[PDB]
Amino acid sequence: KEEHVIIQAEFYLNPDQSGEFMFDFDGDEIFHVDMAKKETVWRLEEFGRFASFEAQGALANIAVDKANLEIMTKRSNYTPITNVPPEVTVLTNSPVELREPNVLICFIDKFTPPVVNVTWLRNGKPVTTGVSETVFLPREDHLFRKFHYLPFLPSTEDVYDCRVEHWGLDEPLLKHWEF
Amino acid sequence: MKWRMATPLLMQALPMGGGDTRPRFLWQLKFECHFFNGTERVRLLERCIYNQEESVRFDSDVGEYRAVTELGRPDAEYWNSQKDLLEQRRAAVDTYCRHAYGVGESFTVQRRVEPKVTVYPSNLLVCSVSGFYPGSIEVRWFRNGQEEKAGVVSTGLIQNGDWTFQTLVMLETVPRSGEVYTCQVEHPSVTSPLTVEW
Repeated sequence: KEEHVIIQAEFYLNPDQSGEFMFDFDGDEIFHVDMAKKETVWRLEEFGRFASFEAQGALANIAVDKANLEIMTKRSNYTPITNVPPEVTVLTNSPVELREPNVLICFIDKFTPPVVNVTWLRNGKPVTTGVSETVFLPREDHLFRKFHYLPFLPSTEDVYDCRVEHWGLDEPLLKHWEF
Repeated sequence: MKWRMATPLLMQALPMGGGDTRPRFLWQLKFECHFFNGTERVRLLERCIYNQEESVRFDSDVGEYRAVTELGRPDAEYWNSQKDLLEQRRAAVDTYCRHAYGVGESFTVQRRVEPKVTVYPSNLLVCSVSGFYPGSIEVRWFRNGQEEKAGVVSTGLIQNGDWTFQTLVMLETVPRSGEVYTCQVEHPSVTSPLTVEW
């Protein structure tokens, strides 16, 4: 009987020249490597007390990944990836109660390639305050997952929108949430 | 302390010896460490994926590279010929998977966070179970020691992405005075079932 699965997931994408490196434990991100600053970023900072990782190793791996991608691209006679549009769900971390701090979750699922532009709107207004996001999480069907977060103060007057853009989408997806 | 990383293999740059709507080309690489009954049996899968479609894989059960699609033929044959990088991957179940388990086990396998339970009316009675880990959980409704398997609807398990889970289980009933409702939750993070009554 299987109990746990640890997955090291890397990828490279042309012509975007984007790539990531992360470890997955039962669907949760353990950590990822910040390629630009070359530092290990643990999902929970508490994780860094118990373990360490040489961030440099990720960059070398990704370089081997690009190398093999160039060969695979030419071998496949430049066959491009088939776009798969994302499934979008908006949820809260906890049940919403008035004037008590909560967090909006924008869940992006079942999509490829791993490129998405996500914007948070409140009452028509673009917001950047306190926003955060995970890396592109792996799936067994080799599609991708991604989480977007927006801390917020529950109100009867305010209305929110999560807008997601993807090449696999006919038109951008706006998902609604209200009290 | 140091967490260990597996390194992918370079494809042959010489197949025959010496001699924005733009299309996207994607290459994915996965080292999957599957653990059965703790660390008794450990399986390693190296998966090579081009445009969401796996082309070649190494299975510790197989002990060598196997092509998954026609695109994967050259990689399997080339890598299998290197008969001491194949030896290196066979013992990766120990050097990589099992190693990462021992390091990881403290804050992953043994990670336990007690669920927060709240019960409130909405014609409906909602039992909210949030902030718990791991995901395996069972939530049941009690009507003063009697339970109904009718009119019960659950959202199922929701992964918040921050190593916490939540779920909502609602009971269809218009709460009259006098009756007593009880939501009971069982989870590995607790040593005795959580009760919240209404």
